[PDB]
Amino acid sequence: ASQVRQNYHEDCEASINKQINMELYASYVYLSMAYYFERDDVALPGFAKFFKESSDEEREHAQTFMKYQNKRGGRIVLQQIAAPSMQEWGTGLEALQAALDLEKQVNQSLLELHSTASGNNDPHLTKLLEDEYLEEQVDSIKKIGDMITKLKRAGPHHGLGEYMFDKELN
Amino acid sequence: ASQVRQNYHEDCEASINKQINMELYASYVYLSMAYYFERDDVALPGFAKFFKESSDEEREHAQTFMKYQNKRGGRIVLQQIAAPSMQEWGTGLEALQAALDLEKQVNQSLLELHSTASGNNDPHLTKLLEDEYLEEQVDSIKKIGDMITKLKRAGPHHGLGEYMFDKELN
Amino acid sequence: ASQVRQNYHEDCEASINKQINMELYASYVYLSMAYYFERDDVALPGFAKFFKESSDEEREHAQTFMKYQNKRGGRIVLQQIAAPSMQEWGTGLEALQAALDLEKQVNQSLLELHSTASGNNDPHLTKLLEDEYLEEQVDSIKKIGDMITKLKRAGPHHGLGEYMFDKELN
Amino acid sequence: ASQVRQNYHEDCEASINKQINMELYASYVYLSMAYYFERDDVALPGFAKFFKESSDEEREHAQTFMKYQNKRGGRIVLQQIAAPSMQEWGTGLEALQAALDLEKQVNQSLLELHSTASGNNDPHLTKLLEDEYLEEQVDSIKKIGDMITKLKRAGPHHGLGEYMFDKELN
Ligand SMILES: [Fe+3]
Ligand SMILES: [Fe+3]
Ligand SMILES: [Fe+3]
Ligand SMILES: [Fe+3]
Ligand code: NI
Ligand code: NI
Ligand code: NI
Ligand code: NI
Repeated sequence: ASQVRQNYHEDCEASINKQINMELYASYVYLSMAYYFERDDVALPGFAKFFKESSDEEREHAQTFMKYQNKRGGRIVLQQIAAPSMQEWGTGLEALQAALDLEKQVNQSLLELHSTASGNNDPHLTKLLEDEYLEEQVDSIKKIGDMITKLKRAGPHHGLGEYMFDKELN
Repeated sequence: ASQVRQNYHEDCEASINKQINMELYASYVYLSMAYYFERDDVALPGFAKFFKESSDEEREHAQTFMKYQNKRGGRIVLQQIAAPSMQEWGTGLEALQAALDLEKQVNQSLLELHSTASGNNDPHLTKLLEDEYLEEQVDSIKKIGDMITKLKRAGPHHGLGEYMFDKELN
Repeated sequence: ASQVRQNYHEDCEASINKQINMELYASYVYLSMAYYFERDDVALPGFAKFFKESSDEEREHAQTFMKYQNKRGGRIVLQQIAAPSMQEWGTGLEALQAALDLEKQVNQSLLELHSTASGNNDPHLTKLLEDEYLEEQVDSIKKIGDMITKLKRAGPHHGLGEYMFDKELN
Repeated sequence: ASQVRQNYHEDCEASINKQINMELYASYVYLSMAYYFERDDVALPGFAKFFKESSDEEREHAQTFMKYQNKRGGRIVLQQIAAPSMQEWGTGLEALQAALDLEKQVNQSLLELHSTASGNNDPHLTKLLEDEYLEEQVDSIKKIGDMITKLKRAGPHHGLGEYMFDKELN
């Protein structure tokens, strides 16, 4: 085994590899949304910028797990990254609602990761998940929830409301 | 009695203690409104900021009466602060209308304080009430009145008008 | 339920609402002490400044729980804030000893909050309590303990010792 | 009569002339105290500085009434300034207690001036007394009261307490 490995269970190492793929996939989904909103027949530059940032952050999130894997002495195994579930995302509200549910799906995965780490008495992994992932995930879900509510107030259907709300995201 | 006390009637000292509690209560009401508007299903950041500032100011107003009480040689007596009348405040217009009526209720109390001070020939207390409270109260009522009118013009019902008007408060 | 709510148990949401009230109450107690020490017949400006800062911090502590409640999708319920247990606090030592016991009462409540969060497998809430409350609480108790010891050394009874020790707090 | 005089009653003009003399007298008393505390066998430089400032302020207070007299069209009449009641003032506490009672004697005179102005429907004179005299007088009495309390705590009798308290006034 690795000269550095200590108190690092095989199940946590495997779950990290799965979470790496999930972060890469979320990054890919947000990249799809980002350039969907730059289409000449969608033209929502604020939504495009918002999802491009989210795509970059999820790719950073995946790399933090990869660095973590190496730091604990595990071995990174990369799988294929699935095509995004959709290729057209509808209106801003429908993309936000899809993002909201993706984020809660990732949050579920992270809490199950924490349960695995807690069950194998790995306080270093539980600290990583609390400090770097579960905190950011709850804030993202709250931010998206706020945005959904604001967009519903401004007018969620392809109209002046969506046009004005898009400026708030720029 | 206090070595500093002079021309300070027991009725004014008692009315100040009542006004302290009323200011603390108004502060609590505005704190309730402030974090009501930060709910993921309300998401009016401008209203939230407006009421958070008002909550801070009313707590400052209470402390100015407490300093005043001590300066005149009276004794501060603190009572319980009642729960806010409501826990959900509806739309922006309904919160502003509730704030407008709270502010005029506080103004009434202050004018009655002035009548007590004037009836006991306390020009120092009448000067405090005119310079530090009655001036600020009239300006607050005018500001809130302006806002109510502006929000009714922009569209008071959970729509684009309320969304845009909220940006003016940010 | 809230679009953002996830892994947030009803018992934690209710305990947070109770802790909000306790923080508001501690803030009120420290406000009472603060302006007690600005009385013309007490005149301990250092103690007054120390308790005024503590009052501000406890009000900030309550707002962090309110933001937290909203972030997790719970609903803030505000109750009345009880009058402070006393209206006169004696000497500096007696106020510090009262503060010490209030702080350990709040610490007990927070550790029980952590037990509730830990029993419902809420690592996000346990992280909040460890990072933002239990750390600050232990440091506050140590600081107050140091001060009590220093004041007993300098001379705790209404004398030169209390007068000099008060300058250290300014 | 004066080309500028308007709504200025003879009783207010006469009472202002009396208050001018009282301010000049208080200034003289504080000058006596100031150089009493610079005696080689008293040597309280902090008390000396405190009373020298108070002497300067009371002389400024007298000149503000003189400017006021001229502004309203009255005529300044200056009387003799009595010798200070004492020539030796004892300890710091005894000088502060004498100052406290002089300040409340001046405050009484000012409130009676306000009653004269209010009885003759002179809102300009009542504004002067509230804004420039009654406000400063209450703050001075509170400050002196605080100092008396602090000096009694530190030790009012010719000892280390008075020596240390004197440094706070420097
Ligand atoms: Fe992520
Ligand atoms: Fe107010
Ligand atoms: Fe706290
Ligand atoms: Fe004066
Ligand atoms: Ni639609
Ligand atoms: Ni409506
Ligand atoms: Ni004692
Ligand atoms: Ni003596």
